Amino acid sequence: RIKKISIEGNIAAGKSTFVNILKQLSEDWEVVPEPVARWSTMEQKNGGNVLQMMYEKPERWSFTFQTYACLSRIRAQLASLNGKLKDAEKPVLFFERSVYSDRYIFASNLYESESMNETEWTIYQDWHDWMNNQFQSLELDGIIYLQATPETCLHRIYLRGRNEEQGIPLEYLEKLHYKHESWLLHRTLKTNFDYLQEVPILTLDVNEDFKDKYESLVEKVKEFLSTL
Amino acid sequence: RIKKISIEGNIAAGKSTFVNILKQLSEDWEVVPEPVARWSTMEQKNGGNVLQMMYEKPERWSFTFQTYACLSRIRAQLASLNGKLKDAEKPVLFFERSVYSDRYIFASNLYESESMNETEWTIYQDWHDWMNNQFGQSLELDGIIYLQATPETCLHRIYLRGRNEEQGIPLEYLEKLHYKHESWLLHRTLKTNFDYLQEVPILTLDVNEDFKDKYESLVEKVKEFLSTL
Ligand SMILES: CCCc1sc(-c2cccc(OCCNS(C)(=O)=O)c2)nc1CSc1nc(N)cc(N)n1
Ligand SMILES: CCCc1sc(-c2cccc(OCCNS(C)(=O)=O)c2)nc1CSc1nc(N)cc(N)n1
Ligand SMILES: O=c1ccn([C@@H]2O[C@H](COP(=O)(O)OP(=O)(O)O)[C@@H](O)[C@H]2O)c(=O)[nH]1
Ligand SMILES: O=c1ccn([C@@H]2O[C@H](COP(=O)(O)OP(=O)(O)O)[C@@H](O)[C@H]2O)c(=O)[nH]1
Repeated sequence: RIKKISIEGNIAAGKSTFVNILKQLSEDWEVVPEPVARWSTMEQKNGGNVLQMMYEKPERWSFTFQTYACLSRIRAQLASLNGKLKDAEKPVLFFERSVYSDRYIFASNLYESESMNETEWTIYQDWHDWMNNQFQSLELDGIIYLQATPETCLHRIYLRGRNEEQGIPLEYLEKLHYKHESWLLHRTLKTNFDYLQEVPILTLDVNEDFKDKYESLVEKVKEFLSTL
Repeated sequence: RIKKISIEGNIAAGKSTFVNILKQLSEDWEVVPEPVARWSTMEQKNGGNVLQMMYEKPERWSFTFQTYACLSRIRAQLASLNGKLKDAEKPVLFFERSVYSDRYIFASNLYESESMNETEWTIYQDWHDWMNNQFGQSLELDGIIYLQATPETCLHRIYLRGRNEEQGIPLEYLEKLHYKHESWLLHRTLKTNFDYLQEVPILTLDVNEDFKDKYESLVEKVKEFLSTL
């Protein structure tokens, strides 16, 4: 009876910020943060290690990293359905990214950049396809695309304060942005989960700094939710 | 309601020879051969490849092969439990190994001979717990039948099994695989991430003496074992 809405958007688009803003604005409203952002305790010590290796050597470590990331996401999102919103009136949980951006943006990207050979890729896909066919549970009631140019998205990357991330190209973001535009806006991308061809989507221009001014976003957020 | 029985032992000790004989005695018994055995569908290509990839460079492919081998088992065992044995009156499902074979025999040996690194093995264990408890609950065993054999018999049998890419698969390896079965199934040193297993019955068969035409004492022991359940 909880509505599930994934917030999607290229690295540094403004998600962790928007999802936090939104948390403060209702008791029916809860977030699930991104675990690799938690990495970015048994899981922390492990994601901690693989993400570092992800950087140090990506073609050895990408499979291992995509599989754990997804496992941790699924684990974290299930923990949220229990821990919250048992009582509330119109409960909403805002997932920070989804199992679907795990496969069709990041892992895909890694494959296309040759960080996963075909066996790793078809093994991951099998792994992903089977696992999530077991579960309607985490299935998304809707999506909010938080759209931000790599121009915007590089301009935003600098500020955050993280030793591990400071080096990331722009061309990279143009693959993800492209991967993001094709799935969420241009709406072409094929997926093996059919309902992703018909889940309600909302695209919000997150270009302007929305930290000191966000009401307009939230209205469309609220107006979007009153339709699902 | 269906009984689930795991058949455990060393590479080419005869778990397929036994399992292949038990399925044919009774309408009510069926068999779930392990994933890996078949690897010597897209899971077939996936499996042959990851298998040869791992031979060359265990240190590179142990985590991958290992995670793939055990998802494929959880899947196969679940399908039989919810598919096969439709109206048997006394229903027994014999597994060719189990998801403890995978982890506490094969994953442990590979981690402990440095084909998996610390992070690889700790992720594996984390995934393994969770793959079983979301998806693998109704695979809980009612017993284990352990084909116990000395480490030497097996190499001979790999020459008999003909398998060329294990043509001279090392002796020393079989000997390693051999000491973890004892601890697990003979003494109970190897306590595990799994509560019910401590109090789970185990039938042990010394199968050094060849038996492919003389399996009736061994088959008598199983029927006795099944009744205490
Ligand atoms: C931004 C912190 C997490 C990292 S580190 C990283 C990375 C590290 C080293 C190399 C790399 O790119 C792989 C090679 N492609 S390339 C630059 O065209 O040669 C990516 N990608 C990522 C994003 S992949 C990802 N997958 C998920 N499933 C979830 C999630 N948040 N991120
Ligand atoms: C079909 C052959 C599968 C292979 S290949 C392989 C292998 C190949 C090359 C080197 C290698 O070295 C391991 C070294 N450990 S040692 C010599 O005992 O100290 C192992 N181990 C294995 C067994 S891994 C495994 N995991 C399972 N879960 C199930 C199963 N039947 N087998
Ligand atoms: O409109 C914005 C959005 C984000 N940030 C800052 O940029 C850094 C990273 O952005 P964010 O975490 O929003 O990106 P995400 O990874 O969440 O998309 C953080 O220190 C934010 O405070 C900002 O200054 N203005
Ligand atoms: O009592 C036996 C047990 C095994 N084998 C031979 O040992 C080889 C390997 O046995 P299997 O494939 O059953 O071993 P698993 O790995 O499944 O234990 C086969 O060629 C069998 O013919 C045999 O001749 N008599």
